[PDB]
Amino acid sequence: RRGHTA
Amino acid sequence: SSKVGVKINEWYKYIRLFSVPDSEILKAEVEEEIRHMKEDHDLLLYYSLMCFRHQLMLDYLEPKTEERPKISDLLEKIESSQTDLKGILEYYFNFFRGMYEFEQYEYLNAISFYKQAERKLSLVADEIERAEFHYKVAEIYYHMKQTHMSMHHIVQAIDSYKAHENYTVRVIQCSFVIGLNYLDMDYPEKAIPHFKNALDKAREIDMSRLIGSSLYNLGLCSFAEEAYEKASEYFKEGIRVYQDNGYEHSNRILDILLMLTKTTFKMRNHSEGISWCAHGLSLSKNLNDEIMAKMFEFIHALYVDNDNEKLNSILNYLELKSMLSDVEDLASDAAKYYNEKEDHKVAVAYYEKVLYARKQIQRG
Repeated sequence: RRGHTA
Repeated sequence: SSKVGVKINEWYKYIRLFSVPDSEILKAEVEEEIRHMKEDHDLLLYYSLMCFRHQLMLDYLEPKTEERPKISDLLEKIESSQTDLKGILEYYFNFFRGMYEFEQYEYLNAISFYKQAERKLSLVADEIERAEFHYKVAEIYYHMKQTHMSMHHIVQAIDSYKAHENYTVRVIQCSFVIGLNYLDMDYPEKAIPHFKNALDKAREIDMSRLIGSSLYNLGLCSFAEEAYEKASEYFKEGIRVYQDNGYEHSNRILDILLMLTKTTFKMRNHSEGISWCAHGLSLSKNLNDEIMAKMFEFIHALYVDNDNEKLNSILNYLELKSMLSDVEDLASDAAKYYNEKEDHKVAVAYYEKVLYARKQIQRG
């Protein structure tokens, strides 16, 4: 899953 | 109208600063001025665009849970004034629409809008505003795993932001993007300092959402390093942070739950993995996030009943959503699972899907 980029 | 137009500029400045109290003040001031001037189609569209952008900030800071969301009526109000657009207003129109599409997982629409915004970037004198553009473009390229493109824009953003004062939120977010690009280059030890830096800044400004996200991004590094117990600790604390500070219904909590689920199966705690997977699945369904639900359905179909027809159908779905990195991650999980089980004929098929996804990603 993609990380959090907010 | 120049007077009201300055106020909307001020409004936008406070939004970029994540100062909600100032943003609300400026919002109320602009609405008072509109109720009297009331004679300008462009000024009104600029107003509706900033309303739009303001709500985008609020939805990030406080996710609202049956009623037609405020964001939809604003988006409708904005899509009725598309003819005869020009100048910086046109840049805002395409940039703000791109941001919105990105939040709806409409990745191709979002690039499309961002690219139109990019063309008028020489119209944007404000260096901070250009940093917003570069940060948001870097973000979507990261989600598409266009690592070099992503780094190309993210360095531009963070230098501008680091050159000013009080853009701490965006500096953390840029640190996320930089670190996550290193992780996508298989450099988890190069990513960790960026996330540890972000976590420290996220704690100084006491922003729980960014604290929970830093712990998640750190958990992703441990996971990549196969430090599964530590990754699990990171994922749990990030979940707790989100759940304790009003983000228990943020769609992005599902990422942390998904990775904790994967992590729990990797540690062979079968029953707990199913438990986490089901909780993440239920929450996905309650938050009406079809895309996240599919990923929980994949992990469950992988580790529980080995429903490979369903795995294939989900991988195809995510490809149709232009989410090739998730195709790659999920196909990799299935490849490694069937390899360990010594079902090498099935493992081969998922390795071919991993190779196919990487080629689609490289095709750009």
